[PDB]
Amino acid sequence: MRQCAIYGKGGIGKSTTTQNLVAALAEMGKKVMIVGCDPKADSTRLILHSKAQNTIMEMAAEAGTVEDLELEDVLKAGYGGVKCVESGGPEPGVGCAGRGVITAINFLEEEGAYEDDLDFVFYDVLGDVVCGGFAMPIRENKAQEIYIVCSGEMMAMYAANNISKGIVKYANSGSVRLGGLICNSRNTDREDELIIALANKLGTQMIHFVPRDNVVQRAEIRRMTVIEYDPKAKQADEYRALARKVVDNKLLVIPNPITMDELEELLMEFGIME
Amino acid sequence: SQQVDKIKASYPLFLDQDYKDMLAKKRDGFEEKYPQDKIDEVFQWTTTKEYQELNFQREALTVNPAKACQPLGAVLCALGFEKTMPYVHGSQGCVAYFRSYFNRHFREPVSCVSDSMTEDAAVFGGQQNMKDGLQNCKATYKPDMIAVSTTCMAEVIGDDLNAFINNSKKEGFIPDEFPVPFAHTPSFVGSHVTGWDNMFEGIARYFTLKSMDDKVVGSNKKINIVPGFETYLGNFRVIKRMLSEMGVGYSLLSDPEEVLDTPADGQFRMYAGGTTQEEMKDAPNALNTVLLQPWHLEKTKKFVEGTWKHEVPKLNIPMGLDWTDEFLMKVSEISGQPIPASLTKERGRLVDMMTDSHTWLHGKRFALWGDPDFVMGLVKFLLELGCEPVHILCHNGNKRWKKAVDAILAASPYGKNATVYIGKDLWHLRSLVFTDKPDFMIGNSYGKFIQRDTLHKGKEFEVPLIRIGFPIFDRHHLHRSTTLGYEGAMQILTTLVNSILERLDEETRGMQATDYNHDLVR
Amino acid sequence: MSREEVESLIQEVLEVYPEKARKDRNKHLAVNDPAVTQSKKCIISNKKSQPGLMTIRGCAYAGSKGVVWGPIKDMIHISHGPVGCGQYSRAGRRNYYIGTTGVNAFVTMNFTSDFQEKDIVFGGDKKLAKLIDEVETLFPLNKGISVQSECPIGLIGDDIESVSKVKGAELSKTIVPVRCEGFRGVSQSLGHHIANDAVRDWVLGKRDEDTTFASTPYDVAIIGDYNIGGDAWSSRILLEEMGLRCVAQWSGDGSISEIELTPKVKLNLVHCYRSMNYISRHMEEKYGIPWMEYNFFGPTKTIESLRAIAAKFDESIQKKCEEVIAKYKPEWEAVVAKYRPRLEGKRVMLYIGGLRPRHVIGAYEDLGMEVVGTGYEFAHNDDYDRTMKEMGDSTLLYDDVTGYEFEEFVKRIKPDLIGSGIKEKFIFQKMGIPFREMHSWDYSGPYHGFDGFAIFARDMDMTLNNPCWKKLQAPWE
Amino acid sequence: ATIYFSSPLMPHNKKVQAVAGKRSTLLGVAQENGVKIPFECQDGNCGSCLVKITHLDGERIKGMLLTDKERNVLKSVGKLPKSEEERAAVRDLPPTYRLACQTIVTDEDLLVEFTGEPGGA
Ligand SMILES: Nc1ncnc2c1ncn2[C@@H]1O[C@H](COP(=O)(O)OP(=O)(O)O)[C@@H](O)[C@H]1O
Ligand code: ICS
Ligand code: CLF
Ligand code: SF4
Ligand code: FES
Ligand SMILES: [Fe+3]
Ligand SMILES: [Mg+2]
Repeated sequence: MRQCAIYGKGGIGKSTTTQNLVAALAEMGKKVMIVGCDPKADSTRLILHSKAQNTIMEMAAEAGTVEDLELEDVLKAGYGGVKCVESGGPEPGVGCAGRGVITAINFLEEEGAYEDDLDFVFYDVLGDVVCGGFAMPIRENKAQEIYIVCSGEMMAMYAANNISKGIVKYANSGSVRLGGLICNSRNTDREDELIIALANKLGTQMIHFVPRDNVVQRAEIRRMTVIEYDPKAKQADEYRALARKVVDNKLLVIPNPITMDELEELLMEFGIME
Repeated sequence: SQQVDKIKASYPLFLDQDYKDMLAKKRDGFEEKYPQDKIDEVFQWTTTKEYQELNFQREALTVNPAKACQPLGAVLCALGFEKTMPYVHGSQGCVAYFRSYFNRHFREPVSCVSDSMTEDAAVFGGQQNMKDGLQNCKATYKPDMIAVSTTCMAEVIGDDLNAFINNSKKEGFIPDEFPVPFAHTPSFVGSHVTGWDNMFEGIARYFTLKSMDDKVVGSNKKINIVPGFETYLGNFRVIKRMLSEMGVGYSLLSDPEEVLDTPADGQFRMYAGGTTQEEMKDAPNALNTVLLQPWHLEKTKKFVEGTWKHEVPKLNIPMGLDWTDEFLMKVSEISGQPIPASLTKERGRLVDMMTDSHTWLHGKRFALWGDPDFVMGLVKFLLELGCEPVHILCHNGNKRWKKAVDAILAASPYGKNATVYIGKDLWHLRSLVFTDKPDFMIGNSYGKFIQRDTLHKGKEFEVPLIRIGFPIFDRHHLHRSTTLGYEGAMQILTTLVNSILERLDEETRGMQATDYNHDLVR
Repeated sequence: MSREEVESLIQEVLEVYPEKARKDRNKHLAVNDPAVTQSKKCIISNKKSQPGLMTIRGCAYAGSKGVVWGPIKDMIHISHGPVGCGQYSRAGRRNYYIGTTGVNAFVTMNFTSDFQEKDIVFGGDKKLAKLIDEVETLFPLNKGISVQSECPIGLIGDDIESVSKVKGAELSKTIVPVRCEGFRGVSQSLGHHIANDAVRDWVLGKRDEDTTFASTPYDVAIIGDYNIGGDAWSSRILLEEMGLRCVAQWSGDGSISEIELTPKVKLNLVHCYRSMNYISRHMEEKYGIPWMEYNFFGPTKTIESLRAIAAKFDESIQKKCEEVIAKYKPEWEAVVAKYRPRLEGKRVMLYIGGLRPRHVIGAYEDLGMEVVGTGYEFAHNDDYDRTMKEMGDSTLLYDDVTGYEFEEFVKRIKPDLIGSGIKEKFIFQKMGIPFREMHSWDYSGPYHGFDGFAIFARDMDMTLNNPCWKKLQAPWE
Repeated sequence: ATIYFSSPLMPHNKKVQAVAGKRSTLLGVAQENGVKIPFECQDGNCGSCLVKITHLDGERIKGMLLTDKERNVLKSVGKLPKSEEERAAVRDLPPTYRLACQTIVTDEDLLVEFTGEPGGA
């Protein structure tokens, strides 16, 4: 029944790595929940096999109000084990862009979609800015475990720092804890031990280092996960290993926010920036 | 205290001594009531003529109005169609009040629906309310057409009807072929009759505007009859009978008698009879079109003259002898059908009635009020009977109607002491009948209080009320009476002469005082 | 009985509605379970009516002017706006009173501002001021003026508060501006609340200095009794026979002086909790005046309320209450003995506005009838919690029932008597089912106390066992 | 009706008299009086006009209708506790949070607070 959340900079493979983690978790007899708070409703593309899942708020507005919304109309199980829900987001410049998460999660508890068959519930939240609905899962203690997606790019580290500050601010409110760091790999030198060092100074552990592989694009054309596409692919075994360390991860610590200058010092000492 | 054998209604239970004592104690203790002599003095002051002068100086206060808002007439006109529902795009209170009013008057079920908007539509419009109301009404009550009227608030907010209806029909809410005529019915303009006219014109424009290519006047050899705002089923019945006895093809339009009167046999019919849609679609093929009530049918007059190319005759409402004869003349000249002998016999019966009752009808003074054409018909009939109409009030009469009634009064020597009022209310009538006492008033139930006031001044100053018009609440099934035509003149004469004789009998009943005139034969 | 049949009935009734209307209406029909204390898990109340469903609810103007402010006799009420609103509400409600019309009482007369197109375009403040002046000149005797706003007043944005204050200061008269636009609220409940708030914010505050009144340890104020057909007078004589002193009556035969003197009352007896709970709560909070609910419908409820009422005073009041009970026992015993055998075992469904469905079950049950279905147009959840206990198991409960709905339930249930308003009396009378107007007592009454209980039993025997009900079908059909 | 507009963005709270019951809402009285509250929609769904309403005169509290759209938007921002919802549904009492474009001006003195941010932090 543990609740987890992917936090991180956009475009760092949050949706793809999350979805492959779901595909890995599905096969060993686990029923798992997936919801993405990303304003673009691409967090459930690979599992559901739909062109674009109709998000909660679109069909809530078309149906007049969220009261006239049915759970079955949004709770779609593309695969047998896993169901898929999309929170959605408003039009740009129309109110706060995170209230879709508010409505989605509130409706989810209202209809009790968290009952008697959940092993993991996993959210994909935009971590570029933590505010309003994006900062909400930290706030009401809905997501016990948070995992941060990062790369060697400096904005990924800064976003991870902002996540650390956010969880530190709301540590006393509940059991919201950082379960570890997962880092996707771009074709750049000296990356894995970097994120290992960020975890070391953060007081947290490094979960797994997922590389850049060709099979991912083929899966994108296919619109099925790598494990569903190519279970013998080395990347599929990599995702399976990542999933088994998520399940077998035990330590959940209160992070330590890191200033700008020390981050910059690590960045120059590794030479990622001059 | 209540005896089981003589169970007593509130009157006269509250006349018991203990109840009188408790009421006296309450009044003397906590009501702070003004002294009784002061109350009588103020009553006498209100009776006087200077109070009449103060009353006639009114421009911002209306006391006891004698008119209703347009959507009432809109609903009455809409109810005249077959398998049709009135839909008032406004607040539910309007529809509730219309339904209660018509239930009280006709004592028959009345169907009407609304979208029942709230602050939400007050700030953001009621297009969604239109959509849900239309689709819910169609899915639930299964009508063949929905006639859309509007309340005051929908007109103030500037809510347009055509655009919302088109959007509803476009977004799949209702079938695109479903007839949904509409009309703007602001409540701050005119009265209920104007609302009836607006609804009728809206329906006629919806049905007979886009298909005028193949319409030829006089093709079907038929006459169109528009009755207007009518609350007398007997008027519809006499119109139908008189036209049927004359062998003329007739097309009554917006006729509600079948739905306003249904037999009780164990089942309830929401829909009953009415003018079919084909009849309205075939209306322009008629030879002509007559209007029963011209003075509140001006917009539809313009429509029928400028679109259906019908030479509408200059006919007055068929009340009395002369105007009924003129109506028969016009119908005969249009249709080419001679007047049957039965109509002549009925007219001769009318002349016999007037000869028989002239000895009592002459010289009597009447103050009457109601709708403009009803009022003018009653005035004409009274003038043909040797009566003397003294106070004529029409709350919803314009200057041209006043000029016409002045002209008709100047045509008879019995209209010398007659004065016509427009824009006045029933308080002005109370002042007029107090200062210049007539013999009777002719009006709806709302005047019954005025009589009460007169009874306080004295029996010699009390003037009785005869109930003719709309609405009538304290009498049962009087809506069944007939007013137009020879039969209607018959009924009006009978009622008037019987009321006169009843008043005389009541006055001359004092024992050893006034019973010397209590004649057996009158 | 046959609870399963009831919910299958409501399922088979709700199918015709579209998905939105069906889903919304499914929350407003229920099967009564007397063990339920919080009705919020069984029935949903106080919601907007679905558009185009032939609803029965009124407007806030009806709930304020036609219900609360109207019965007061010594004040003049002005319908600010078009002509229809007051005209359809003129003397349509039988709030009885004592006085002279047009001189010192103005209940059954219509005062309206007579709005026209220019009034809408430019405004009605100056017209309202001139109207107030003309009211003062034509009617010197009246003690005060109330101005009931209608839909156009709120929609065009006139300042009736400012003109009320200015004219009241100028003429030294109490002017109560009340904002009861029909679109405000979903039913008459908001009209009741608005009238209560206006009463609180003007009349109650008008005099706080006065103490010239001589009080007594036995001052009781009637709250929420509108003297419909004389109900409040029967309740008042029953109270005074018990030894108390009734100072204020709200609002049937109600006077502005009684309204102002009400805060000097030892105990408040609220009859209609819904219409006047707000003022009772405000009084209890400010003046510390205890208030409680009493029922005067039927002998059993009357006796229970009288005993509970006497329980709040010394033993002399209790002795007088016992004396009154003993005095009035034989009358209602004889009424019951005469009418119960003709009335035993009959089933009745009810549909009235607020607190009347729950108030009169006792009178029905005393005569041997049982209630199989009931509901409200605008009652909130608290009234439902109050009324769930008073109804038997497996009975029907409905809120804001529609014409099609109510017709289908009456067709399936087939009761012997139905009590509801004028808007359903003739749609049900053509189905061969006896019907009683539960709002105006069908131009009869009163129904309160033992004297009104006699009227109630007589009228119900009269309507139910009538020969006309046996001749609806032709002999050759 | 007196309104007192207060915000960290405004150096001084602004007092101004308003007409109660106007069809224009508190959004209008905010626009005519040079007070800026973020507005981002014309259908009352964005919720960017969320404001804190305080009635200083507790005795003079006016009943009002909490429409379903305002209710649902208050749920969408999250500024609607269960108890406040039940109170508004039963006693017809206003909640502490409102939407500037959907709140009607009532004849009393009111204090309106905002942070200059859209509803939902
Ligand atoms: N293990 C991987 N190997 C190769 N490419 C990857 C891998 N993980 C993510 N990507 C790429 O990163 C991009 C980010 O995808 P997605 O997760 O949908 O967006 P976001 O990261 O903003 O949620 C994808 O286009 C995908 O091709
Ligand atoms: S005030 Fe209300 S509709 Fe409580 S508006 Fe209505 S004279 Fe009814 S059920 Mo007419 S909430 Fe009174 C009522 Fe009940 S007018 Fe009378 S009978 S006990
Ligand atoms: S909901 Fe209530 S009763 Fe209705 S209008 Fe509105 S305040 Fe009044 Fe009177 S005037 Fe006629 S009937 Fe209406 S349409 Fe304009
Ligand atoms: S809180 Fe965050 S998501 Fe909401 S409006 Fe502000 S910046 Fe945008
Ligand atoms: S302006 Fe968007 S909800 Fe008010
Ligand atoms: Fe009938
Ligand atoms: Mg993504």
